[PDB]
Amino acid sequence: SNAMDHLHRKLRDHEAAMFQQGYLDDQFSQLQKLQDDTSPDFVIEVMTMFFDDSEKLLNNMSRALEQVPVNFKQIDAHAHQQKGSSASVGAARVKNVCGTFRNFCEAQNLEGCVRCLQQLQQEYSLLKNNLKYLFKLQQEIKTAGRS
Repeated sequence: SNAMDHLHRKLRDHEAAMFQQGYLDDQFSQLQKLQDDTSPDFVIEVMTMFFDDSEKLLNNMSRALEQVPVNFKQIDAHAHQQKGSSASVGAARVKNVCGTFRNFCEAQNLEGCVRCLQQLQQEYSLLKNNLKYLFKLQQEIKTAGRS
């Protein structure tokens, strides 16, 4: 069988690396679990929804930080929303960066908030690029199957 072929090995290795390095946590595993009416595209469908919401949110946060004066209460609300969205998909490193904003928002510290946003954007991009690779490999395996 092809169970041990290069695509299968790469997929298992890459996903395991994502967990070991903290990109993903068990909520992602919950999305991926075998079910009797959903397939693997379920996780892809969910993640596309998450990516679209997250990119809008991050753009809103960026713009917010450029306003004079800065509305720290809004920044904090955005960070909280992104935290829960990240938790819904098992994006562990992204979620944990989101939790760093509150402290700076309550202090009205803008340079802290900027640092937090830079980390958030970095972490989001790392997650998205690594997940896109996961999904590329899954798709290639599906193609090999057919059928």
